[PDB]
Amino acid sequence: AYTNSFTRGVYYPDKVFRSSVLHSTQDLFLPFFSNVTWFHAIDNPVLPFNDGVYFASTEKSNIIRGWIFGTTLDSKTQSLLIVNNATNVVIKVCEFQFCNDPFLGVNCTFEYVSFKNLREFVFKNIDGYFKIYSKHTPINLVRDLPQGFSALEPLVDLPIGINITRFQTLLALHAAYYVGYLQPRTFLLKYNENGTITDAVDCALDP
Amino acid sequence: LSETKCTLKSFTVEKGIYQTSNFRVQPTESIVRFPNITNLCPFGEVFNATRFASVYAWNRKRISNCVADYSVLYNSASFSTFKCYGVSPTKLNDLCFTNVYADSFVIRGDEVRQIAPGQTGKIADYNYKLPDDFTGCVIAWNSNNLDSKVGGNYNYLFRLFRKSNLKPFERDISTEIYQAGSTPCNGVEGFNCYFPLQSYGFQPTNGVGYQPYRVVVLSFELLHAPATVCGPKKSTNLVKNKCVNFNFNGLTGTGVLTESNKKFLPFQQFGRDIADTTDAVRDPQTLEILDITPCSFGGVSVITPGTNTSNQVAVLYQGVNCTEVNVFQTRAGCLIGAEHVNNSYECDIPIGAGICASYQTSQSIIAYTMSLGAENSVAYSNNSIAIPTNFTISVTTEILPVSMTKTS
Amino acid sequence: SQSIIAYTMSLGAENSVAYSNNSIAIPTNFTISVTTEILPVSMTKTSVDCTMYICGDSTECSNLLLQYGSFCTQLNRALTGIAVEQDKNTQEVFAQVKQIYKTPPIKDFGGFNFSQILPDPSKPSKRSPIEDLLFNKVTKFNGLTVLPPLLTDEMIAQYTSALLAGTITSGWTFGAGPALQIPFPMQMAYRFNGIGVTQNVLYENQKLIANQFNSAIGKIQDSLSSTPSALGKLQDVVNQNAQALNTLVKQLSSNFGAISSVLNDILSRLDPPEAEVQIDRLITGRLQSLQTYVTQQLIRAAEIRASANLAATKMSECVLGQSKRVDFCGKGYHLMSFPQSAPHGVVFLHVTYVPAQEKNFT
Amino acid sequence: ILSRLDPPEAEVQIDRLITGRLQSLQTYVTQQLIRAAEIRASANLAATKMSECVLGQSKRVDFCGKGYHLMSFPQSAPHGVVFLHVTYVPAQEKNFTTAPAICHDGKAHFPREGVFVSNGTHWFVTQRNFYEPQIITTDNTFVSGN
Amino acid sequence: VDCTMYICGDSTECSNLLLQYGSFCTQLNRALTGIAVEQDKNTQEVFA
Repeated sequence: AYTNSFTRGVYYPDKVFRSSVLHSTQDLFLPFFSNVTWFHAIDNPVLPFNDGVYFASTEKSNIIRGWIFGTTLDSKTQSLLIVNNATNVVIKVCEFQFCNDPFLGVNCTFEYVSFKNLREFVFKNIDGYFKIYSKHTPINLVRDLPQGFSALEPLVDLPIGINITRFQTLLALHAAYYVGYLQPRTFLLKYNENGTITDAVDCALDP
Repeated sequence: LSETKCTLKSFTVEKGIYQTSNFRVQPTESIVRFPNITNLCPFGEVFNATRFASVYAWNRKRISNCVADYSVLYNSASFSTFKCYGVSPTKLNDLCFTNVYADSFVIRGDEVRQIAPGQTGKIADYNYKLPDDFTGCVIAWNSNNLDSKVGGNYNYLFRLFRKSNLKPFERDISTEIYQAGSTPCNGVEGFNCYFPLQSYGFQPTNGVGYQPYRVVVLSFELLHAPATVCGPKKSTNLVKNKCVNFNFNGLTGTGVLTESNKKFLPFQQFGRDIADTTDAVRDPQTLEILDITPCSFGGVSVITPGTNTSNQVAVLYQGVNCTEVNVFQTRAGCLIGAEHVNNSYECDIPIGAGICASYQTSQSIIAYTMSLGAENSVAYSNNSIAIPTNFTISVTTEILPVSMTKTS
Repeated sequence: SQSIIAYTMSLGAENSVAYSNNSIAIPTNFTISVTTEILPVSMTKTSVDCTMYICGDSTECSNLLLQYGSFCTQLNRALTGIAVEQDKNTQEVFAQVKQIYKTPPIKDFGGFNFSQILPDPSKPSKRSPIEDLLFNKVTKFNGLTVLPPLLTDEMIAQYTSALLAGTITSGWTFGAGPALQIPFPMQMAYRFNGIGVTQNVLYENQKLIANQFNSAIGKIQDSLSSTPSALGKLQDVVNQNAQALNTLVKQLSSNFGAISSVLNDILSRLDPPEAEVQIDRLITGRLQSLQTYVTQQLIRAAEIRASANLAATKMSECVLGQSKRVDFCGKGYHLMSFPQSAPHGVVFLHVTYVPAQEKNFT
Repeated sequence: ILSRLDPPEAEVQIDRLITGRLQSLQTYVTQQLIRAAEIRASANLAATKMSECVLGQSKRVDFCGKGYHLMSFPQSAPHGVVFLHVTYVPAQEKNFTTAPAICHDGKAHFPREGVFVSNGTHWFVTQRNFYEPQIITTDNTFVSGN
Repeated sequence: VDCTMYICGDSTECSNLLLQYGSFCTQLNRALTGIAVEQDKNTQEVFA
């Protein structure tokens, strides 16, 4: 009922260069080489966020173009819609009380400024600044994730303040995203000679 | 010579070598060389907005590329409190810091001093994914005449007392509830059901903390290998190969900035070494990486014979290159006041690295190399043997301690 | 199919001896063997500045630190004592010879080949091939300093070579008086007579003895080259001091009563006379961390002194002469001894005599 | 700490002094412990030396002085002891040709104790620490082998 | 002897407050185990 992500879910907690050294730290993490959530909702569940959520979308032809992260829809606080044109970020909500989920006819869609392709994301928000992580690797097994090792890095720290718990996304006019709740754990990391993470070890897995 | 006399608390110094003090290369100047973003906008238009777009539809804007007479506001030096414990005092004042946030509220004037986590309301209970990310020493202030009006802004709220436990700084816009209830009154009264409304009173005689403000927005990042963002100041030209006090990206120190070779990935904030000290910093204008090397220092040792007959002395510097301060250079350090000869004797006064000095004839201290002793060889052959014929007697002497005194 | 299993101790094999009132055994053949042991001799030397390490070069720190006393001043003397003691031991152990001797050009020693042990003039460092293997197998500034030793491996090798040349040429005579030459087989006959065997036996088996000795000399080098785990006694001494220094350095990054550690954020943004109860507790805590390290160094040096004394006695007794003490200069009966230098240590080579075969008699 | 200032402000001050005066004792006692610890080993060495070099004669090389040991005498001193060693040393040497063994009548001979030394015209047998020539004779030699 | 439980008596507050000092009790345990190991070395070496 619970697979392993194997070596998935490793990101730089802070960012200070090191070389040919071994470092350890404690922070919120998805547990390593453990009872990872093979989502036994049986693969596309919808769940709240709590303290942390890991994300990994299985999208290849951009069947779903725009992620929507609503939280409560209480008409009061906000719902930030960030769709990126690789140059800009939309800061808008589509909230003046029009419908929220549109459909493909073959609910406002305006824009503003700010498996050979694996898009993986970690959505962590730090006292206003939202840490957004990304990567791009190819795979061959069409069914599930591989056992390989990779490193994940963040992109931006945009400072406004907004939470994201209970959301669902779709397109506009004209997946097995494993919700891995972040948990506090102590980890050891391995740095190569070039300042690139190459290995990691969980401490509480086994003696 | 007189320093040794002071250090020995005596008027007669015997033959030998002694240590007096530690010589430190004096820091010459101080340099502040920060990277250039050519703009310092977000202090006047950001901190005090005029119109406040609804938080529910927040419209960010990259407020930058402007210059004004901002020095008027912050030219004052009335910053008093620095109380945030643990850290030792030396070198904060030149930090370019990252994170700042607060709230602006009509807090129920009965509670002025309870701005703390653990409350309800659209801003207090549920807005944001907030960890336990506390880095910095708190900032707060008041402003009445320039911006606000007496009476308050009815937007956001904090508290300390509700019907049950409030939802403590899971300030997470979701409507999750921390449940501490047993039975519902369903909005109607009866047996053991308090009145949900209460009379606190809109009075001017209560606390003043029912008054309006607004808080700030600032964008700064933490990153790994060369970016080009943090510096506000008119920066001097960087002085290479000089032991000066520096100031880069927030942290100061004294040393020499040199050329590096570490190939990198362009998302920097700061670089550090193995021993928790800073290894290398990054170019202010360009994408280059600069190193940091601490300035020199070392102890001072005095070499001299006894003062019974001679007054001349000499000085030794340990572990310092000679060019950085008669002069002679040795692997043990820099030697001053000695003469180098082409001869070998046995040791008189030890120095180090197989070098010994002595007072010899006109008379001065001279340094020479080790000499183990005389050489000998014996004619060996397959049919030779030596035999003694006469003998002698000799007597020696040895000394050994046995005990000492007893006290209580 | 392998797994971890537990078992009960066994003290070894069993043996039985045939005893009677009129029986006796006696050996007939013999053999030669060579052993090896390693000892440490000295220890690294360091120094530390007290005031700069504690205060971090703050006048507002120094002007109140002096209120306390001269404890760090006497700590300097405490360290200086060990600094001198190291060189005392190093000089004393190797300074037992007064004059330098050298090998005759021609190596005619009755079939005994000493190539593996004699120095090689061809190499830039005039060392034996065994010494080369020994060298190969053996592998910030916050007021801490490292001082170079007075003596160097260059003259250490000279002392060892002089010792070997003197003994191989004059036996034990030079250990008490002037050097007297003597043929090598004659000296070996003296040793054999001293062990309690008539000297004609040596004359009747010289060819076999030389072959056995040469074979053992070749064998030992390969054994040492193959087995790398014999130098742990030298390794751990360095490792412990290295680890202790990093522990001391890292102790600077500690909170020590107040809520954090680092050394930057009380003076420049605060009104001046505001942080007594913090800086005083911090300086007291930081100072307290020093005497522990000092005590550890004192204890370790005290043990090292005893080790050095034992090594000096062993060399002075086994090398310069022949020992009658059992199991002192190696297992079995003792004949020869050859020393070799090593980084912060010394290696001895023993030569032993062992009976081989048996036979029953009445 | 005796006669000069009020309790409710001085009790929070005297404690600092009393706690500052104690580590000064602690360090002193540790120092004395270490010094006594090494003095004990020195004393044991001295006792062993006296036992093996005074009451008898020692064969260990370079133990009771330099050279061949003969006798010893002790002397007392404040907080210590002093030894007087007596030694024996040779001082004059010569040398001639030698030989390991002698053949006569087809039978080999070996010296019972000593060496064979020739002056160039005659052969003599002598001990190994003092020179005096003896006539080679069968009472000081034994025969073995061919 | 265990440093943490002996000092704090199994209190979370004491435990987290203790971290503002360092890890000296770790090297205390290291020294204790070091002497404990050497005891067995002596006992084996005398009779072996």
